[PDB]
Amino acid sequence: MVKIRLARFGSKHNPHYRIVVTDARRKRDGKYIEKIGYYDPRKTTPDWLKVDVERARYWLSVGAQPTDTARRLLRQAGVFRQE
Amino acid sequence: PTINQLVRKGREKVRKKSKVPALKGAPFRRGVCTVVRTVTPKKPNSALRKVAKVRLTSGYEVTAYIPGEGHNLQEHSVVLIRGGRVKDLPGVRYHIVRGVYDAAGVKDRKKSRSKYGTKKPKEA
Amino acid sequence: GRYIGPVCRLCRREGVKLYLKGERCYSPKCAMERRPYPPGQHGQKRARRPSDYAVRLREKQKLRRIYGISERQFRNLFEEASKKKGVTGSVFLGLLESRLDNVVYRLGFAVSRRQARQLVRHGHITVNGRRVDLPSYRVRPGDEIAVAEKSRNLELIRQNLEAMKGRKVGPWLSLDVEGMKGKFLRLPDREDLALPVNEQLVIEFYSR
Amino acid sequence: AKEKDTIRTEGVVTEALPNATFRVKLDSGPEILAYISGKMRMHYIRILPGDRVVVEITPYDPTRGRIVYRK
Amino acid sequence: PKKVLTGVVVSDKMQKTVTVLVERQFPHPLYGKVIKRSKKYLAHDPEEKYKLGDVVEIIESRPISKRKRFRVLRLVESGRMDLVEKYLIRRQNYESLSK
Amino acid sequence: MLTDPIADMLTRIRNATRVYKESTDVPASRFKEEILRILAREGFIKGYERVDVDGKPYLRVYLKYGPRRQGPDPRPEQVIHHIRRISKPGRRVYVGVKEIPRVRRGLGIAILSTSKGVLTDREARKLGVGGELICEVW
RNA sequence: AGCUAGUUGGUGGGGUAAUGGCCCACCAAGGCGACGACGGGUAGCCGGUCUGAGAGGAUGGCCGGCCACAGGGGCACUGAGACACGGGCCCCACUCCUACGGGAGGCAGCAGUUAGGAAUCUUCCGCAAUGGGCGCAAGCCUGACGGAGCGACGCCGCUUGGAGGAAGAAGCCCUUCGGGGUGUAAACUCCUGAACCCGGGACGAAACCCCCGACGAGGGGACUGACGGUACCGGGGUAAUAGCGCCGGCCAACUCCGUGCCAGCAGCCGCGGUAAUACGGAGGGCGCGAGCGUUACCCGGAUUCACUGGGCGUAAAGGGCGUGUAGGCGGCCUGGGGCGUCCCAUGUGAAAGACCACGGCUCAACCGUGGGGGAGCGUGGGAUACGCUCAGGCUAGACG
Ligand SMILES: [Mg+2]
Repeated sequence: MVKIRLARFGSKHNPHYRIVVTDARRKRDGKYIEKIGYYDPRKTTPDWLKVDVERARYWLSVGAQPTDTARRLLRQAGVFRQE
Repeated sequence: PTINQLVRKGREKVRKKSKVPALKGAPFRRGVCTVVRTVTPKKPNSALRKVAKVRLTSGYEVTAYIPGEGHNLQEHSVVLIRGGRVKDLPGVRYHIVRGVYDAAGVKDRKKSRSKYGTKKPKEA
Repeated sequence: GRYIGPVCRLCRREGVKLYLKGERCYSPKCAMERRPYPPGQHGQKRARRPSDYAVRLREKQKLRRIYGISERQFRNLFEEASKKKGVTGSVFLGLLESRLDNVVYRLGFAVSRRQARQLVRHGHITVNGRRVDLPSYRVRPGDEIAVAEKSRNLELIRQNLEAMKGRKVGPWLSLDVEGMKGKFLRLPDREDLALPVNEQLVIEFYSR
Repeated sequence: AKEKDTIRTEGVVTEALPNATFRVKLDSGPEILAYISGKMRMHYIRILPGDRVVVEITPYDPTRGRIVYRK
Repeated sequence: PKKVLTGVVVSDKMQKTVTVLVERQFPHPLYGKVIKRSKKYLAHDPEEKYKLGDVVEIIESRPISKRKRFRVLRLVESGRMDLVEKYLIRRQNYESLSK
Repeated sequence: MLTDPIADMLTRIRNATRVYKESTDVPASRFKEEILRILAREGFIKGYERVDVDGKPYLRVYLKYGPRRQGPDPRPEQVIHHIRRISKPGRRVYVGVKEIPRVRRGLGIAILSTSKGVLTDREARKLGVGGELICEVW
């Protein structure tokens, strides 16, 4: 399954996540196809979420299923706003 | 030589000769000893220096120098070897470690102790 | 950690008076004035002409001593300077001065660099609102350095402030005495600093 | 520190070995590699196989010594 | 695109098959010298069409045999012993210098 | 075998410089002539022309030296201090435009064989093209 | 130094998701090779890591990719996918029970035990985050992972106080007996208040779920913390671990006593055989510092394998010469081609790292964002000065 998912990139206690296009059966850290967004849960930054929306949309169109958290993030960013 | 020549032939990569067959690149090798024999130095030097002939965990049968003004070393005493060439003594490539295993520290060695494995002066 | 211990001995060794005690290091008492010779059993013996390397090393030590710094830290700073664009010399000096403790000292929030460092450690010093407790801190242009509210009413700090009421602040710094503040205006250059040291020598020593 | 165990036993010279070294049959017991002492070297002293000489012996190797006493 | 090569027909001693010596002219990475290195390539001739001494155009292909991965696309220049002949001489020499 | 012509020419020039001679003949070539022209433009030589020693095309290289210097070793200062064939037969050196050497840090020059003709280093840079690094002159 | 007989190619077939000597029948006798095969050794490879001015060199830990193997070997089956790490069959090797016929195994998963060994961790808690799999879903499963524990194992941060304080206590150590050192160091005064106790106290966690809305978008809601009562803040609050190397030269730093070529130090030159700035100790110093040194290894320095950048009359080194094969290399002029070569454009060069900028953790390490580079390689075009290559000429080389 082609998936939009997160990947741990940071450190112990300070996590950082890459919103990403990859196959299901990789490492969560694995050689992913495309970097589309990034997430800081600790909102330490004024910009904690920014995703390239168009790319994400394209991915979705192709067949990429977002993960629960990933999906939520995308929603927050506004990739589903069909208006 | 010439460029063409070089391409034909190749540059001989200088391989470094192992100074120490303590084997494997084992920084320390433990071993059981045979004899505590004292041997004479070289040509401008004269003394009687303390050498232990060691069977090693590497399976080497090498000659190792004992540092230390007063030593305790015996036959089947279990020893550790660090290496380091002794300039006067031939056959010797090895320093026995003091203050470990069965090469106990020099008594009242109280200046450059770290080399000899002798504990801090227990001051009171 | 830090040097810790007999300070003016170092000064004596180096030959140039250094202001690590702050005061007394101003009084006829830094031992430098009536005792110029280096510490030890061989102070009043003929000092043999100093070697190329040796002089450089001395210089390095002097500079390091000035800032009360671990050698490793100094090395790191040097490396950083080297990495960065421009004259490795002046930039290095700026970086050294950019240290929080040094900044505190040169704002006359303390008499001693050591004192300043101590103050920084124990939570007496505010930088732009947030109190920082690590003397290594990088102060950069347009940054404000204040005395803590818990610390404003402290005796020592008050004394220091009084001492600095009229006492000169650097052409890169601008302190508020009565609001107990201190703005950083410019990166402290070689020209700005009367440092009794030659950084070129240090650089030479280090490039090995 | 000096280990005081530097043994001072006497001996009949037995053999001319090369390079100022001498088999010296001890009066106590065995023959040992017994090189000439530095002092002796300094003051000439040609030792001959057939002299009474005193050897400085290590207890770690009592088969190796150093002639201290000429004649 | 599928790989295009230029070489010399060196052998016709096989059925439906021809041998092609590609010569390649390239710099040494370390020494900075142009070295005429080469390789042989076993090529498919669906006709027995091409003859010894022929300069040919070689295309990368779907495999036809193990160690046979190329079809000859087209003939470029026909008949030049000189280049073949060097190779032959080399081969002969290989026989000699030995024990 | 007169194996490299450019190199030979360079050598001849060097020799001439060493002995303070006004001129050497070199065997003729278009390439050689072009190189000479470039040198002249730069300022290393008084100039050149084609002449016929034994009815064979040859090229005069008119030499250039400094003033009669004072003291021991009074001999004039050499205009060309050094010249060196770099892209030798068998040793064909080739540079990209970012890899053209600043020969003597903007004082000496290097002579380049390129698409846009036989040209100097600065000129090459200007015309943003690399090539065969024939020779260095300082 | 030659190697090859399913070996190299063919026809026809099998077998495969598919090509193919993968296999099989038959025919042909090739195929590779010194432009280094086969044979032996060594070895996972790389993105990289260190070093280095760079070119290079070594190495491939962790992290990322791929390969390859799951006691050793062989084989299939099933399935989209395996010749199948915690599936199967079979043999060997091995441990375990056996009512002797036979079965059970596989930690190169986490943890740990044992062994080897210089040397390497807790039979830790959790499904909270991320991710995985199943499932409508709840939810389960999860030694992936999150974290804590141990080890200064590395890097980074901080503390072992600061301000005063003698023309200079004591103690220790030199001394030319006057003095000098340790050293403003201490002691003592002032000030702060790591430790430490109490008070609170997380970010990380908003979704999946419910309902409005069509189960779409959108909106409101609730559950949910291993780390962890930790980070961190608020109050009080004690001056509160300094160690190691060296001290002849390199190389920073000198005196005294003991010792007497001995005991010893040493990485090299070497010091020591009675006045040792090289030994043991003591002061003094100097360098680092919660580390410091030793050893092992690698690079450097070694421009000591030299491409950048070595040489070869005598130092190592011109083969005894000749002819000659491959190979390398090549005069002048004209034209094409444009392979080299150069150039532009773009594709690619994943991320992480390494560079620059900013941002976050009290700084930094560490990490996040953004950007550039980037050797090399592909594709399209261009350029012909220079190699190459074809074609023609020339007489300065060569040959007659
Ligand atoms: Mg003795």
